Amino acid sequence: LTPFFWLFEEREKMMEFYERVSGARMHAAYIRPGGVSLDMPLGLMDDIYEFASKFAERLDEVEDVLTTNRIWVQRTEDIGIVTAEEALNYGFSGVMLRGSGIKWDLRKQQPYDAYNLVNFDVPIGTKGDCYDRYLCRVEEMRQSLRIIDQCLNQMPAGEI
Amino acid sequence: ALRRDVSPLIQRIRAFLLGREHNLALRFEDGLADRTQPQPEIPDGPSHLLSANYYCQRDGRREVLPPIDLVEQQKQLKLPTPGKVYAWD
Amino acid sequence: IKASTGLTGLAVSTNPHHTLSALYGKILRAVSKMPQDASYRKYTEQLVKQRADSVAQHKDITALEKAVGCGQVEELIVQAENELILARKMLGWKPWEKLVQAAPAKQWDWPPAQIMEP
Amino acid sequence: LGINRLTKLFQMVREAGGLKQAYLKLYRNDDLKIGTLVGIDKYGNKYFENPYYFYGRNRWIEFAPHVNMDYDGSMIPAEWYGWMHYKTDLPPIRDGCRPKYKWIADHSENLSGTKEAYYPYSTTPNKVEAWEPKA
Amino acid sequence: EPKDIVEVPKGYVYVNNKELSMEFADITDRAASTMFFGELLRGFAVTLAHIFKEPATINYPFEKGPLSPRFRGEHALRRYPSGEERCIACKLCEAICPAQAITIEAEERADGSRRTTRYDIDMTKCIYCGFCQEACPVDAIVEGPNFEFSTETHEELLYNKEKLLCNGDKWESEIASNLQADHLYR
Amino acid sequence: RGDIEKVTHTGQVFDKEDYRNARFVNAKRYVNENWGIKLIEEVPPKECTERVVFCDGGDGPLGHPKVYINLDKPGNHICGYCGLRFVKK
Amino acid sequence: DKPTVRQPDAVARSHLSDFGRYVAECLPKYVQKVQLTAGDELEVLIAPEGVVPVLQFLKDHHQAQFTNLVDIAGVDVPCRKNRFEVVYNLLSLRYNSRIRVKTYTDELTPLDSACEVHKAANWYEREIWDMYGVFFANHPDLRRILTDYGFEGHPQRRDFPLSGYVELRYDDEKKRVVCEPLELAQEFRKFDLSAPWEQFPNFRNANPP
Amino acid sequence: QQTLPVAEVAQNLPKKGYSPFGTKQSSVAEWSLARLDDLLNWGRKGSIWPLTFGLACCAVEMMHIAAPRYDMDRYGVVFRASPRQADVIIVAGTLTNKMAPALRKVYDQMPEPRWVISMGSCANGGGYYHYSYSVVRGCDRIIPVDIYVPGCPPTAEALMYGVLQLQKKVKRMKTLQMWYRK
Amino acid sequence: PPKQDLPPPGGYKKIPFARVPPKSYFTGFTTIGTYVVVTAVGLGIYYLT
Ligand code: SF4
Ligand code: SF4
Ligand code: SF4
Ligand SMILES: [Zn+2]
Repeated sequence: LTPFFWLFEEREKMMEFYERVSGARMHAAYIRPGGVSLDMPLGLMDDIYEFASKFAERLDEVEDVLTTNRIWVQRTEDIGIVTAEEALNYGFSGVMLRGSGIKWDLRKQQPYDAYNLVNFDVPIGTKGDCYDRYLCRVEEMRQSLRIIDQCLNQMPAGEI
Repeated sequence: ALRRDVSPLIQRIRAFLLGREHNLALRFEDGLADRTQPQPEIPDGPSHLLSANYYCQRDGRREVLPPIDLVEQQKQLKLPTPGKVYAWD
Repeated sequence: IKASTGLTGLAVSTNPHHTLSALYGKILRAVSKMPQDASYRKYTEQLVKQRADSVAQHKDITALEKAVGCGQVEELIVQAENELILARKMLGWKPWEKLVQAAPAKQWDWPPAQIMEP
Repeated sequence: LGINRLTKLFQMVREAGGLKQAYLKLYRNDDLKIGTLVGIDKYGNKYFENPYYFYGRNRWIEFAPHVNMDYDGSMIPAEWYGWMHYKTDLPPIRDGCRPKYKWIADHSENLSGTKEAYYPYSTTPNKVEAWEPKA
Repeated sequence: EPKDIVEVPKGYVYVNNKELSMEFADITDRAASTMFFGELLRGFAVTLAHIFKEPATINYPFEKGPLSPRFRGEHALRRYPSGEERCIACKLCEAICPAQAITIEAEERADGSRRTTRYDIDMTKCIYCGFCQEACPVDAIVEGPNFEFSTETHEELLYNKEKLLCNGDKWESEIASNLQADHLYR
Repeated sequence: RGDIEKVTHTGQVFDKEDYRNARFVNAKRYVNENWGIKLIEEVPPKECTERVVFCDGGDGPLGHPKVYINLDKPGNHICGYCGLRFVKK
Repeated sequence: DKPTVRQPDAVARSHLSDFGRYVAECLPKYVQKVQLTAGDELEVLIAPEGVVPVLQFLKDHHQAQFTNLVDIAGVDVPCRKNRFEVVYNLLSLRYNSRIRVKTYTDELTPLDSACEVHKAANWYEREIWDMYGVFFANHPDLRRILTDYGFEGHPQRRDFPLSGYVELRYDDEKKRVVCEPLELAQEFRKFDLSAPWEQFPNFRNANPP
Repeated sequence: QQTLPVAEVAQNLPKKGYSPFGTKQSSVAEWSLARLDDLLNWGRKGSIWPLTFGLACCAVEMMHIAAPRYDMDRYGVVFRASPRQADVIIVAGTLTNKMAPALRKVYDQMPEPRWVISMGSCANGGGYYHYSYSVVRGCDRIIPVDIYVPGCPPTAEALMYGVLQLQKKVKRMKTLQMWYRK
Repeated sequence: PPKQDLPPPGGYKKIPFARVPPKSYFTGFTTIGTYVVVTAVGLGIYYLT
């Protein structure tokens, strides 16, 4: 229980940010064909900065608690091995695929948004377990964080 | 005198127990932005340029074509590969 | 020797040259049975022979990997095996022949449901 | 132990009005805190802010006393609603730039499950007229 | 650090290439960890510690919030500074309403003005998307900030124009504040 | 009760023998107390000099779209949107 | 000098274009047409019989190596004698490119199954079978997926009312939920959003018979 | 429509009492039965146990309420998984035809006094999918709804406000006091 | 002053995205040896008890 609750504390901060821009907790309509529906309120940049500032602490607290824990490790590790070939022929993708070993990802290969202007590395596993898949998700959180660093630092002015 | 914190003793033990130097998580008015802000002006766009700005010579929806038939394209006129080989390995 | 293939299930395979050579031989014969005027044939020989000619010059497996590109040997053998099945099925399919069916008029026309001038 | 914390308890407990006036406040609000009278509501409510706490606790309300324990979420009036949500940083006492029109009603609770409840009804006078035999 | 097990190029990070050493100090470390549950002790002390962080529960309904000026909640039909109804029955709000939760019937009031007779919203079909207010050309209808509008009976949710006007009257001050905040920005 | 007697400005009262009255035996029939027709009537008709005036009703982008109203006719001229009234004389 | 208008990847258009001709001249009996949609994707229009051969050809041959089968998208178009159209949108990790295969069929004739080619498709065929009624031959188990049990008709067809024919409630006489003929509190109000003025000349006479 | 009293009116008025019944009871039996109802309602009001049905999209808010920002066990609310031990059911998300018999079955397997909160528009009136061939238009057509929490989804504050409103309904329920008349 | 959301002067300090373990108080040798020492003293005290 404790991991879920500690993280759902921080989920509240992020939803508040969605609320700040769009006006809805979830289910914004903020992204629209001609770009985003609306501009951003001033200062939301800074609040994002402190939130990102603290998120490393929060994520590490749960990470140190739960990644190494024997019960969790044995409870997930070597569960449902997903071999590489079997993964492809079944039409997988995402961190599942990326965990099984395939070095594929849509951001790096078929970039669609400003990801051209951000440098970062995806995580990859080599065991195809639920555990190393879980690790891949955890490292993805960390890597996304630096992506916010790049973008939020370089944000240009202009129309929206 | 700035943020409601547990008394200094419990703070020190708390830092000890965690094993990392602790930084506060609750959000205070001081910590977060000036919560009432001046009115923003959104800078005018580049197509709002006032002249030489014809829609006909910058529009996309009227620019797209129907799909072309490649065989018939040739009839009008290095083993080929869909794209740069990726070492998905 | 490389410790791991980096992928689950895909194990490190020794004698890759022997396996690759053997696979290339069989597929070449498999296309041999094909008719001489089949585009599938025309290209498979040149592609496979290019591969099966690159197989030799680079005794080092890593050197061969760079020379052939297209991925690592462990997957590469699987690519070859796939094509073996393709040729056996291809011979059984006779796809070099001409059109089985002509699409009905207005089949592949978009947008639909619009009157026309005769 | 009591590192200038029992002192703070003495402030809130004593100046509340004694054992009775600390317990009833605690008994009703399930917590006792210290702030400053931001502004007295038109309807007996009293608003308190203190930057010592954080955003959840920054601002709070002591509902009107005559509401014994029937406090409700809707008791906040319109002019104070925005401040209470950290939606406007301008206390209504301070910004007189908001409209002061006449037709504005006075506040009301979620009048539901009671004879005062709203209930919908058609807002179009009938469509087709029936022929009248007398005329 | 132990060496890797698969050599990695850039643009990637393998999260398991690190080797589990067989050095005696390394095995005895792991053995001692299992024999005395050091890792559990680390996690155990964490939760003890994290008692000593102050909980972040808002004492609702006394303490409450925060929201933002754009919050989409109770609907309201505003009135001009004179008190006249802003809505002119242009019917765009209905035409855009994704849920088709809006029904409108308009005629001429005796003065000859274009105004609604029936104006209905079903907040059991509305999605509080705000497309209606983004479309209305005179800011007639707005997603007022109230969100505690909870009813014991389903019928009580189908608002008609009388209910909507009442909310506008009730909430006019706050709605005025938000629009002054966002009109030039929206 | 008066609640189920009042005439909605739209002009509806349930007939005295109409079963749809029943729905209010236990709930109020909300009827608004401000009738736009009366209010705009009270507002006096503004007057100007120029043949053609302009109204936005409200203010800036907080009102209705800017509209130009000619006043050469003898009578009043009602703003289409806001119902404001103009008279040149 | 038109920042609003995007500029596709031209070199990608080059490769897909030449490769598309490769496919056409390698599978003459099946490939009916190969076109390059302006969105840079590549479409391969085949006759119903060659479904598996095309897919098997693609997933296997070196130059294709299109392993992943993203989905089986079903399209319905009355006024086409055999209307129900199918789309097999594939990916190729080796070359980092996407391809689309398309075929047609009526509401009666069956259709080849991709279960034997890509294990990924198994559920999709079940989905189209439920949603349109396009039978699939050799499919292992053609059980319905989405619609509830004992559901009659396949709703995604365009000759099927939006709200369906029946709707459920609960009975006290029978302590059970019963399906009843439709009855709507407010009939779904369409809006007739038809353009009177042709906003697109380029597609007017192009693609004529 | 009514409105709150003004400052001076509040000054005249006394305490609003605690038991919503009041303290005007005539005889010993009346006064005694008033207290026992108050105790019963107090028990059923303070401790209420949702079932966590939570089909969809709305469910995320149904979890955020459990989250530590608007703490709900603070009020005495706990998520018992087993419907035999759950006292309240927060139906949240859409009710498709496949689900309709399931919801019915879960509802009546729960023992009473059972109260249902219809959270979200999808449950209230079918929400955004109202004209769909597969959705139960509302959940009023399967079960007796008690409290409606409008929203899509309702902000967590709105949800637990409704919970308090259910507590008020649980507070004013008259069972012993009015059995005496029965 | 600002008219639109932009980063402040000097940009922003890099966000930390690096794992960091805590103090590693003991090692296999230290832990076990200390355990046996405690047990040995415990045996003696029980003897005297
Ligand atoms: S969009 Fe505004 S003015 Fe037009 S009908 Fe709707 S509420 Fe009235
Ligand atoms: S918020 Fe969206 S769904 Fe609700 S009435 Fe407005 S337009 Fe319709
Ligand atoms: S009512 Fe809104 S939040 Fe709830 S399930 Fe439906 S769409 Fe999602
Ligand atoms: Zn006007």
